[PDB]
Amino acid sequence: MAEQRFCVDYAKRGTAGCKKCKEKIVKGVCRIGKVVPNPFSESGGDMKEWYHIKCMFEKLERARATTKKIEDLTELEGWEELEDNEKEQITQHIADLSSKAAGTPKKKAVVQAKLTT
Ligand SMILES: [Zn+2]
Repeated sequence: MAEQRFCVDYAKRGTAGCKKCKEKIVKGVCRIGKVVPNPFSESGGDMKEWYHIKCMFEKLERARATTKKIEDLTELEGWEELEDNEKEQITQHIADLSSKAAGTPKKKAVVQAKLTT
């Protein structure tokens, strides 16, 4: 019994504490909604939560490899509403989280840049 539903939506109004981090989702942040059935209450059948772009993608890097979630940039209900510019930012996360395509094997890479305008 493995049923998992994921959706893509953008923040519209109000702030919500994202899961897996000490932050909140405010207008201007894109979040994915995961609808899973919880075997505990009868009224609360399936619940959905919003995540950040690094929190949801960071969980995949730590989650087990045998199971994969969210493949490519066209396997979720919501990316169509997003815009081409915003879609490019989401594709970069999967390319950095997956990497290794032809000749670029890299592991554990972090950079700290500070620019002011
Ligand atoms: Zn977060």
